[PDB]
Amino acid sequence: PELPEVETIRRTLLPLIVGKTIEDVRIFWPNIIRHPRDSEAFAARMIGQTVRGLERRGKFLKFLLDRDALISHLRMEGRYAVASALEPLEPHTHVVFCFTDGSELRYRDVRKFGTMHVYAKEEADRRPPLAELGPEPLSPAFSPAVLAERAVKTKRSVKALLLDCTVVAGFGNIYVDESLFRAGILPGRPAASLSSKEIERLHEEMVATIGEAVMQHHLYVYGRQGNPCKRCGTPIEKTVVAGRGTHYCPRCQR
DNA sequence: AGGTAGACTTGGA
DNA sequence: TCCAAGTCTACC
Ligand SMILES: [Zn+2]
Repeated sequence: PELPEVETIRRTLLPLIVGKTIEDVRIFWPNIIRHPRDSEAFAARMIGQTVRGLERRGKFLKFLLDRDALISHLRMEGRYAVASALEPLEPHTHVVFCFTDGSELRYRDVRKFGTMHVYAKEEADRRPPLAELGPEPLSPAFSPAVLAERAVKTKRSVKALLLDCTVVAGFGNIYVDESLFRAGILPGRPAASLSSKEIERLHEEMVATIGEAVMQHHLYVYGRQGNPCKRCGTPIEKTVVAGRGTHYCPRCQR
């Protein structure tokens, strides 16, 4: 899920787990756990702790327990579910948090591509993967000035810049190409080649692209190669930029 | 030492 | 055979 969806998940999941106490943690794929290194340590430390809160930082969810914080990333195909321990698990379930009330918080992922890290609460923010995370795109902390500073300072493409989690949090391949199209900027453009007016415009479309998503479908370019541009009719093209598939309209973007 | 490549994972083109 | 995805860690 994208940032707006992770926020919806945060809001939806919280009341379903707040106040519950962990009685067991079952792990069917140890490598999902990145910290501590031993998945058995991860499981052991969480038992006995009660869920007190749930926050979001970019696309990461931060589950707040008594002493610890669980940092989890679903990436694109991961998903959570709260259900009864009495029912069979869904296919591809990799980690299950069992509560004392017989309910469970479950992480499933056909791609088995998610990650989890646990640290004492006070340390979470200064350790990977939250360390270095850029400002929230819908916050005052993400401004044209911030964007310009990073832009006129690197030799990378504007796309490579926007994909950088340390620049601003939350922009993956899709919102990057969409934002660039809406700002009228070619993705292969050097970040430094951007004029002041362009930076300002890009900041604006990034915020809109992020906010509009949540308080395919509605896509201008991503995955639409060979189809007419919805604004000018020119066929959308696809190329490789910053090592990623990149979609853009050669007429609308310059 | 910014910046790029590798590693992670596996259903499908 | 190889691409997709997001974000780390490994090194020119
Ligand atoms: Zn166009």
